[PDB]
Amino acid sequence: CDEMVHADSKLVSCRQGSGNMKECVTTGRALLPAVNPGQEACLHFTAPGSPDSKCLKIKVKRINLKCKKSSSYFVPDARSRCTSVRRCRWAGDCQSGCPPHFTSNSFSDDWAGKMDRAGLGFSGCSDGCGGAACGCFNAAPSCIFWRKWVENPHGIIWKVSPCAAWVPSAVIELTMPSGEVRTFHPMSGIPTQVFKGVSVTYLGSDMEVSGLTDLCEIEELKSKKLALAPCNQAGMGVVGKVGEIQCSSEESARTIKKDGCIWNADLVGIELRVDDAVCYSKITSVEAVANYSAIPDITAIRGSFSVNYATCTGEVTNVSGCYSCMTGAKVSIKLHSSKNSTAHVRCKGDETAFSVLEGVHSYTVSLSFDHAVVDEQCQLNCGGHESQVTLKGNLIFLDVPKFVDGSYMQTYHSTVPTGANIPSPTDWLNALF
Amino acid sequence: KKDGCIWNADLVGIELRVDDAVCYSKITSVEAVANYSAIP
Amino acid sequence: GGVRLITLTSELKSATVCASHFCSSATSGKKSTEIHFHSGSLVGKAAIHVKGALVDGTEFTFEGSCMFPDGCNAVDCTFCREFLKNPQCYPAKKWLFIIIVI
Repeated sequence: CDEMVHADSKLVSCRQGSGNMKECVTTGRALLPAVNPGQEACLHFTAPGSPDSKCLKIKVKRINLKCKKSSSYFVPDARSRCTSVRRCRWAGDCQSGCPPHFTSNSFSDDWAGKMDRAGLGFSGCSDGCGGAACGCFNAAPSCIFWRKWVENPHGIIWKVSPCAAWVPSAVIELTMPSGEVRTFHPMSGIPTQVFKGVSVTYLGSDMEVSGLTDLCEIEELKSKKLALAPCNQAGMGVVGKVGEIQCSSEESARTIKKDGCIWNADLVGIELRVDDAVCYSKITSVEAVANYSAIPDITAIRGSFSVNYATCTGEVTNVSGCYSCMTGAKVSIKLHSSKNSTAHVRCKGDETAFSVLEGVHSYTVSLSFDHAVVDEQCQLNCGGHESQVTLKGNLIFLDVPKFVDGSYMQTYHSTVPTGANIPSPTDWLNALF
Repeated sequence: KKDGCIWNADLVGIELRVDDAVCYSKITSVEAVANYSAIP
Repeated sequence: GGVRLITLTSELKSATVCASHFCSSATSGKKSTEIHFHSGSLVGKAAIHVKGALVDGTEFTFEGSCMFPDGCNAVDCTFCREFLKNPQCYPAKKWLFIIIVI
């Protein structure tokens, strides 16, 4: 990590619970820049106590465009069905005048209490046939009542959530100084917060902005494929929008029992019949109803931490080569020591800080930098006054060492220089005259 | 402790979890939130 | 890799699943144009990248989970640079050959 800034050694709350291991607590906030993606950032810490030091690391993976979820919606597969109860006059004592009031949640005519496959289907009086041909022994119109079902035969449902905007985000991974590792969905444009471990982090700089149409996600629970819907949405449902049956219950997704799955009147269309009624659907599908497409300074806040409290070598070895490249060039370092401890900065490098955390045995480490000539003084890692030197020439966007064709071309580059100054001088003063 | 220190609703942002809830802050800091200067 | 957008690595699958899930990216800031394709068969993947590095080992599996390939590259290509070309030991016995027979 070429990018890292140490902690602040003035916020100190340490209690000496154990003599060997000092116990310390610190809080506050962090202000660090953000990298061009594809590396792992670090964060070093200090203490007024001399020996111990600790570090925290942050990984970055991707740059991508996603947005927040305002609210989630579910939509089953509505299908029209209906039943009609055929009642003759004077049987059941039919209301000669149909009462405008209806007990639509009971249906006292037919089984006042029963669970139904219906999203509260409405009922209406209808004028049926009358007479002996109708079999009602009376010329009075028949007495037919009716019910609507909104049902899903086989369950495929979608979680639906609108943003109507887009803000860039990234991928962030956490390394606890204790040793724990955590990642999440970071939303690095809007100040989203994550509350895990002990600390909290939030956005990076909004370098780039763009304009895009107000859209959403859509994807099957059985995962046919992701897609994109106009998805006009609200708590309620307007006519002709992307979701006409709004629900927030996956538990009541397949079957509809809870009233949370909401609807609107007379989406299912009725055709009257002499003996019954015929129900059709004015509802629309999930696809192509309005679809226009399918598939195409990171900083942190510090809470009350739990951060607590050697013999070494030079352990140096060879170098790799690159300069002026945004990644760098690695160097290998093969250490054995006596404590499971860390390393810290040097003088002469003038590039960045060390971020090395090792244990008690011969191990090796690799870290990437870039330079012209290799200088390396004053690495204070284990508390002892150790310094190491390596002399090497680093790779740059440099001449060709293989062909040396430039040495041939540049040698021939000099041509007719003095000749242009000799012949033109024969007509310099004369032309001026 | 005193209610004299006043606030506004839902400055601290909540994320729901299956067993618990996760709280983050939409609040801002003391510096650079809109600052355009320090000491002349 | 580097400034240019396209590389060539041969990726192979012993896979029969209906569809490959989300794979991941390479190092050096790679957002590919494809990390999923049909995966029920034995088909190779000629992946393009932006890396232009040497080690050529990075984490990239729907489920491969950080396999390590290997790479080795030369140093010769078109050179568009900024700083001075070269400082060498021409002064001792090679600067005398600078002025030649024109």
